[PDB]
Amino acid sequence: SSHKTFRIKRFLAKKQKQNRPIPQWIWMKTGNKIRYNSKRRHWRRTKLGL
Amino acid sequence: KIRTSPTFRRPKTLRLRRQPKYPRKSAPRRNKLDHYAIIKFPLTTESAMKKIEDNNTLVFIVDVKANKHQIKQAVKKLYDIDVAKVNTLIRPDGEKKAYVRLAPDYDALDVANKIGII
Amino acid sequence: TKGTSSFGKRRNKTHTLCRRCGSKAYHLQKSTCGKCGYPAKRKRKYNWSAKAKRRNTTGTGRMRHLKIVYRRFRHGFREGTTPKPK
Amino acid sequence: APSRNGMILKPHFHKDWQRRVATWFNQPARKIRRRKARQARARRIAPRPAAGPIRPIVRCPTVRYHTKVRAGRGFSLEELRVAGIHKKVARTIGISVDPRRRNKSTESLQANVQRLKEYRSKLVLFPRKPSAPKKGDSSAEELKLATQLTGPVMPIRN
Amino acid sequence: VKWPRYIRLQRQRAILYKRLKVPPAINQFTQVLDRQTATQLLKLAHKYRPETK
Amino acid sequence: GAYKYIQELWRKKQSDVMRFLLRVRCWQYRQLSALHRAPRPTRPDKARRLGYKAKQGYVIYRIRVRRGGRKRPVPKGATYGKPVHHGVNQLKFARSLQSVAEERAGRHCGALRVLNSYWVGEDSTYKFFEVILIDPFHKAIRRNPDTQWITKPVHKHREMRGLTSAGRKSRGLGKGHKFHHTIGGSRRAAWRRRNTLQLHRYR
Amino acid sequence: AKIKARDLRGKKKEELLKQLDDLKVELSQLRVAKVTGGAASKLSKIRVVRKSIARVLTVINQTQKENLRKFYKGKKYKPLDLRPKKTRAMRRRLNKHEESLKTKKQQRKERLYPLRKYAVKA
RNA sequence: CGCGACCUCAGAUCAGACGUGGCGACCCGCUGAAUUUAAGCAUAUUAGUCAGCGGAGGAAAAGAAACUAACCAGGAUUCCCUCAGUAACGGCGAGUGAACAGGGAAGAGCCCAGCGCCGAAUCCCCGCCCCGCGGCGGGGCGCGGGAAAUGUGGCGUACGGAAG
Ligand SMILES: [Mg+2]
Ligand SMILES: [Mg+2]
Ligand SMILES: [Mg+2]
Ligand SMILES: [Mg+2]
Ligand SMILES: [Mg+2]
Ligand SMILES: [Mg+2]
Ligand SMILES: [Mg+2]
Ligand SMILES: [Mg+2]
Ligand SMILES: [Mg+2]
Ligand SMILES: [Mg+2]
Ligand SMILES: [Mg+2]
Ligand SMILES: [Mg+2]
Ligand SMILES: [Mg+2]
Ligand SMILES: [Mg+2]
Ligand SMILES: [Mg+2]
Ligand SMILES: [Mg+2]
Ligand SMILES: [Mg+2]
Ligand SMILES: [Mg+2]
Ligand SMILES: [Mg+2]
Ligand SMILES: [Mg+2]
Ligand SMILES: [Mg+2]
Ligand SMILES: [Mg+2]
Ligand SMILES: [Mg+2]
Ligand SMILES: [Mg+2]
Ligand SMILES: [Zn+2]
Repeated sequence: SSHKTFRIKRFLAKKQKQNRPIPQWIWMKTGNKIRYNSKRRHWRRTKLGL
Repeated sequence: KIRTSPTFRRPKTLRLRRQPKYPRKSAPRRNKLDHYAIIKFPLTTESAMKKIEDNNTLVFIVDVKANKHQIKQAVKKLYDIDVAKVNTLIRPDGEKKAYVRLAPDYDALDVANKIGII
Repeated sequence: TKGTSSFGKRRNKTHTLCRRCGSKAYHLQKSTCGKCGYPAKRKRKYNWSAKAKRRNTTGTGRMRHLKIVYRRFRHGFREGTTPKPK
Repeated sequence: APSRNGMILKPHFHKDWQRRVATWFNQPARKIRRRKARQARARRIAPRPAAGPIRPIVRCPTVRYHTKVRAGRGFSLEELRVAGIHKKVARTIGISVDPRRRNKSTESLQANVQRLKEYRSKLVLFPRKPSAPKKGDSSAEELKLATQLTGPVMPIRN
Repeated sequence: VKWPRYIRLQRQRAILYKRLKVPPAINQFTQVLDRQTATQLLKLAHKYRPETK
Repeated sequence: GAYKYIQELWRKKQSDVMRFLLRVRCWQYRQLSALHRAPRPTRPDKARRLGYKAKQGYVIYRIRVRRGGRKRPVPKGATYGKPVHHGVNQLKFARSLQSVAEERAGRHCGALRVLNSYWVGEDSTYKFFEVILIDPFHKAIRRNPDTQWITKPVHKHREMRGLTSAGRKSRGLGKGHKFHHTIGGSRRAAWRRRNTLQLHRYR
Repeated sequence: AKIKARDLRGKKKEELLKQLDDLKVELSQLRVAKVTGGAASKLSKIRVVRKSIARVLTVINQTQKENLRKFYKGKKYKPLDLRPKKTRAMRRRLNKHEESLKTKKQQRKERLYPLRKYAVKA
């Protein structure tokens, strides 16, 4: 839909900024248990709601 | 005295304005959307500086609550240069990208060398 | 023509993001939310689902005022005082 | 489906009884809470009797129990008036009053009037402001020796 | 005029007090003291008015 | 005093003085609206013996509860179950219409507190009740000691816990041998004390 | 240098606003340095300037509202930001005067028939 | 016709306040089933229970007898042991089922309307002066405004009470 409303476009902006991976300076931290970003989202597979 | 129209309607009465015995909130809230918080940083992309060189505009990243008139007055107060026009959009990231076309009086590559972006 | 070829016409949506509960259940023709009943003044809540209770009760979100009122109660709501300076 | 011989019985568990079951694991915590409260009250009313006010000989009602004397609710107004005690001064000097009690005999009334006169012999009334004693206040010898008696004040045995 | 409902009410209540058979206990207050006796009673009672604050 | 005569006069109700008065008042009250404020009580003696002292902060409303029993709010016939619970039409409601009157008066005014209420009129299809209402944040109420008991949060919406006199008449309580199924705090408290196993520690 | 909210308090209103103004200018120049790609010194410095703006604005708002409640000290109606914001039922609780008011019936009862101070010989 | 009272009733972005909503383990009011048991089932049972709805508090409700009793009489309410699986109810089938008395936990009583007698002796609000003010309160002055006689306050409430 190229006729987005502002709230829909704002929601999509937050989801595509959350869709970025782990920054690599984390997995050298002391109390770390993270190995990747488990909450990722490919646009074919998961359709985000809305 | 007589009534001609057979419809009774409500008599227009006197209504005073507020003369409040104390203000609700004490001091008015400071403008958090001022001329420094309205524009955040200019873009230094290859496209943005192509536009600085050619179209005599600057390219800024401003916050979403802005107006074209607000960021026009913002660039005029922060960099002392007048503005021909302002073209804004909301980027897919979420910011409001503005395109501030200056006058033919001023030159954007000079103002970019002034404000650091190159 | 009941199944796969009738799932093709799924293109106009029923619900949308409500503006009190944040869930995609605000109906558009009835214009009431399914999970919280938005134009009603009272939050939709039932006792036949304790799980739909526990998904948003007082503990769930930020408690942006209520955790502050807890740590104010543990000194009994002092106001107007500051500790003595150095 | 009953067996050979045995008492056929009506257990009242046909309702939902597990949702309403009151278990007593706070029995000793309740006892410690009550005796903490009892010690706190008994020291905050500091020379006064810990048991509370005085309560009369009164006789249990029915055919099963009328040979037994108990401690009752409060002294009747007829009893207080024969003992001279004002019905609003009694609750202040430590005597329990109820207005509802009749008096249909004379033996019980004279027992309670004797009990009230015995109580007014026994009690030590401290002055209202201690530096200034008054007329109806006990003497400074026994003001020092007055203390709390535990148990019911003038206990009633049969 | 289509009068308001309170004007309509307070008029046709008086119409009902003209219509219905009023019992004599309520009828006796429409037989009132006439005007030249009422004004001499009020100029007598003006003498004995209670005290202003 | 006048109020003795006023209460005996209100006691005689088929006397044609009082039949005329209650008829004309009931006419006017049907012409008026359902929940409207009365400017002053219609029965001042009954108001004063129920709690109204004519000072600033007490408010009389005059409310109209529709008269009748209670048919069961089910679709067409159709209570889907056993033939004991088939009945819809001849059912009666557990609370008096005086209590329903106090209830919707104190619902329409949530900032005020229902003291009590009394009767003013009836016809075939309505009964009219005048409700006494105390505004608790007025200072003629809040500085008077023997009526600042109403200004406490425990007494919030008395008409809906069922604590005014018209609500207390429908809870089945009071001293006696007639009232064994409420001993405890209420009827539910009686039932709840009776239907619990007191499983001790040592049994 | 290191700006501290101890010595910003005697500083008057226009001087605090000028301190705020060139702190805002310095933060915007450091943001331009961040976008163009500068040094780790300036990228460290933007936190120092943001918290500098923070405690200047803290001193401004504190010294404004101290004067506001000193202005509304004696008066009877004062604004809602200046009223004591304890809990709602605690503001709708009766006063320590009004709950101390006793009727004259129980004033005279507490006069005539005071609670006494007694003890019983065993 | 105009002016002025009062009464019923409207409009105010009028001055000052107040209710809404949430959680809902415990509590109060209403509504309230069917599974289940009866070796079927329809009365009963499940059950005034689940679900529904309204309303609170730190506890709620109850509570100072239009009581229990039938004795040599007890004496607000609430809770526990007992009464008692009793009296009683029930296709008297299945099942249901209290209270009095007694022992304990605790313990506290009181106020109106009316009848009255006191020159409305009463209450709210505005303005100023002093004090204190982050539970807007104390004292004084206003030929300041209201409320109230269609009844506020003082004494007085069944244990009687008032006046001389
Ligand atoms: Mg697909
Ligand atoms: Mg549709
Ligand atoms: Mg709800
Ligand atoms: Mg066998
Ligand atoms: Mg059946
Ligand atoms: Mg009845
Ligand atoms: Mg206003
Ligand atoms: Mg069966
Ligand atoms: Mg079977
Ligand atoms: Mg079957
Ligand atoms: Mg049932
Ligand atoms: Mg339920
Ligand atoms: Mg609510
Ligand atoms: Mg609370
Ligand atoms: Mg209570
Ligand atoms: Mg009893
Ligand atoms: Mg046995
Ligand atoms: Mg049979
Ligand atoms: Mg049953
Ligand atoms: Mg008993
Ligand atoms: Mg004991
Ligand atoms: Mg009185
Ligand atoms: Mg009086
Ligand atoms: Mg009585
Ligand atoms: Zn919603």
